[PDB]
Amino acid sequence: DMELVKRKRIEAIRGQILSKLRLASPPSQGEVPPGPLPEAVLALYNSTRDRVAADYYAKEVTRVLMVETHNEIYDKFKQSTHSIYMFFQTSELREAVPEPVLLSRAELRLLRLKLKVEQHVELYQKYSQNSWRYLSNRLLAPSDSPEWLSFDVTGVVRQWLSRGGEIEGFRLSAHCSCINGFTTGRRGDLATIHGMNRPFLLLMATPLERAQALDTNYCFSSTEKNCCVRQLYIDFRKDLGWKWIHEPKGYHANFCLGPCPYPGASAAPCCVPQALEPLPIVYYVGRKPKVEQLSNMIVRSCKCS
Amino acid sequence: IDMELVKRKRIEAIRGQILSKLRLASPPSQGEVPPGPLPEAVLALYNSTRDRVAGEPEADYYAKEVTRVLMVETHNEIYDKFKQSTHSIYMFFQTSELREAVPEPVLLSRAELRLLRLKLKVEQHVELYQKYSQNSWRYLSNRLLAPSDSPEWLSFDVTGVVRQWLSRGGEIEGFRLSAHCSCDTLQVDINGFTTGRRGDLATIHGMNRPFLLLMATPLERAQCFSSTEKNCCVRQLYIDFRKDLGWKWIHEPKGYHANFCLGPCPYIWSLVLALYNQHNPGASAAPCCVPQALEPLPIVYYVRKPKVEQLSNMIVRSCKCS
Amino acid sequence: FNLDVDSPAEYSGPEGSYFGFAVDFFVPSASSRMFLLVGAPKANTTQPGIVEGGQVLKCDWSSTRRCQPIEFDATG
Ligand SMILES: *[C@@H]1O[C@H](CO)[C@@H](O[C@@H]2O[C@H](CO)[C@@H](O[C@@H]3O[C@H](CO)[C@@H](O)[C@H](O[C@H]4O[C@H](CO)[C@@H](O)[C@H](O)[C@@H]4O)[C@@H]3O)[C@H](O)[C@H]2NC(C)=O)[C@H](O)[C@H]1NC(C)=O
Ligand SMILES: *[C@@H]1O[C@H](CO)[C@@H](O[C@@H]2O[C@H](CO)[C@@H](O[C@@H]3O[C@H](CO)[C@@H](O)[C@H](O)[C@@H]3O)[C@H](O)[C@H]2NC(C)=O)[C@H](O)[C@H]1NC(C)=O
Repeated sequence: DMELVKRKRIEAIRGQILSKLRLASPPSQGEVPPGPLPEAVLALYNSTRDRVAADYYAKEVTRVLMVETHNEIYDKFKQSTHSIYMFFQTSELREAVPEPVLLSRAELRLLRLKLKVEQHVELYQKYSQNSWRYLSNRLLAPSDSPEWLSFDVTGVVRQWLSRGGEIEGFRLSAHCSCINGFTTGRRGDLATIHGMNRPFLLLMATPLERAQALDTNYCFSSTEKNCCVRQLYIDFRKDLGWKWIHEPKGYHANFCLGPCPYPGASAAPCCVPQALEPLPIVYYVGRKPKVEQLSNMIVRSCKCS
Repeated sequence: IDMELVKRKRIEAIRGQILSKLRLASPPSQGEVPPGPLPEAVLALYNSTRDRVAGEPEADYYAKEVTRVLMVETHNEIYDKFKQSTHSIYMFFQTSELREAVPEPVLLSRAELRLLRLKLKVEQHVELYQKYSQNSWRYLSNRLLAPSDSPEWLSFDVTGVVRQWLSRGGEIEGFRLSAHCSCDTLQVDINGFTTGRRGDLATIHGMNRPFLLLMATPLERAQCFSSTEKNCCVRQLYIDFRKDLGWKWIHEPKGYHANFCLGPCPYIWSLVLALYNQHNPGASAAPCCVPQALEPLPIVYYVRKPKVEQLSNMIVRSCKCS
Repeated sequence: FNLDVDSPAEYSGPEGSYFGFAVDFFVPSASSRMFLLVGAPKANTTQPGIVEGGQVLKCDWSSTRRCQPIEFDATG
């Protein structure tokens, strides 16, 4: 009875992977290599498992390395010992991802060396080839081992594939208190420079072979036969008979009702809520009024899992 | 057929839910409560929790008592050292009322500092700081600003700051609001004192001032491991591709742990509505043992072009009833 | 002929402040560390109401290349 439970999920995984990969049957072609696979794709695979730091289909993951301290990266910057500059070529970006809509996730991953003390980092974007505009921020922790971080610059990469600008880049300086972050002038001490595994932009996009969970804004305007969030106004005096709660005297909790056909984990995929919202309440305790807020009461969206 | 009683299954699941989050068995007595008087001080608390359109665990399922504390005016301490300038904006609070709304520092769950914006048009960038050694300032968070033509209400999660302030008996605390520093001034209009508004209406011109919204656990509550039975706990299951699928077209990886959720989730069964945090924390009409957190899986397969792809939602970590 | 131009130490001060208008050394009591004294006569300071009073910065050589302002006068 315990081995019969496990066999049903496997056949749902089979139908899931083939639907996520948009495959009807596994392929069968000429075969390379009889030894260990080429390390160009093993570097991608070793970078995707490396976690330190709607759309159920698959995303094809590709990467692109940066430019050396050569190739005109030396005519403009170089000597701001408290900053690090990174540049890329658009002629190779719009080749891995042709259409900007195919781009799903584009996170910039680097390589840390320093393990002592803690420092504060600010990230910027290249504008007018001279001006830098703020992006994101992240504090760093003294990890005894070399650590691998990542910055989600998807919104930046998406706009760069629409432009014909064949030269772009990023900037990584330090905190400005109103110069910190980097204490060495080689620029190669805090991050890897002119060396292999140097900072690369990991991309996760949808192939052209593929392209070619709504909430109340769709579930209340249409009559769904599937897993849709249904409207439900709950009154305290009318549907509960509670006159001990002053505010509110009724709210929209709603619920999820609907089937979910073909997808895993559970023996039967259910119509469960995905997004919920808290509710503040006001009630008294003897003579003491307490304004409290309950967590997760209002059902906004619904998913199937 | 299904029927419309499903809505009533939710209502009776809400009934037992609210009582369990408040750690109550029956509604309290209201004959010891005076009918009629409702202070506008608690109406400002209720209005500020519903207001936030802007801004960015066993104990997290229960209720949190929401209280707020206004700041100290510029009429006593905020002018003695720096006052106000185009370079920074200072906000100050006490501690005799902070350690009064939340007596013990552990009770504090979330403490967001909320302000009041004025129309700012195109762009501004704001950096927030904390008072250290009563003289030094340390970075906190940053936020870009949007062209709101109307007054806007924000919030900053300074929970880690307030918790540290409740552990020390520091009789005076406060914050600082400067702007972005482009290195290698400040133009934000926040509700302030303006220093010069007088007359009869001046007293109300101290309202809407920056306040620290607090959400803590009352002291009256205090106080597969929670079950002796095999509850909706995630079970181990190792899946091999060559052994359980027979697929030799996938080189890497050669196996992973695709778990599953097994267990019932019922409600309103005979005999004290106590175990409500695992059986039905969603108060749904039909709770299911579904995964809550999932993890993607990278794969490597051939077709003359080797393609490295990553699947979304494959590894099941935890399981919930909702 | 023997000055090292391959790896010289680069010290910097506030921009627009004429950082480096006057330079000197610092050798205090006993066998201690040594410092660079750099003048920035157009530098804005924290002095109340004083615009571009100027300051003299104490920069450390030992490591890290960090400069620290010398408090000669804090008053307006
Ligand atoms: C990408 O990351 C993977 C890890 O995810 C990494 O794989 C590594 O491959 C090397 C092979 O070069 C592994 O080293 C071997 O480990 C096995 C046990 O797992 C040992 O049996 C092997 O023994 C060697 O030495 C023997 C001496 O008696 C020899 O007779 C024998 O032939 C072997 O040469 C050897 O130690 C290593 O374990 C894995 N890594 C992990 C974590 O297992 C791969 O190299 C990475 N690629 C890139 C491009 O980064
Ligand atoms: C030291 O601080 C003073 C201020 O205390 C700085 O003087 C300021 O200089 C800027 C320009 O450098 C002046 O702004 C200008 O205003 C005109 C409009 O009239 C505008 O068109 C210009 O583009 C520019 O923005 C500013 O008025 C002036 N402030 C004062 C009070 O005079 C000085 O630059 C600082 N120096 C250093 C080295 O930090």
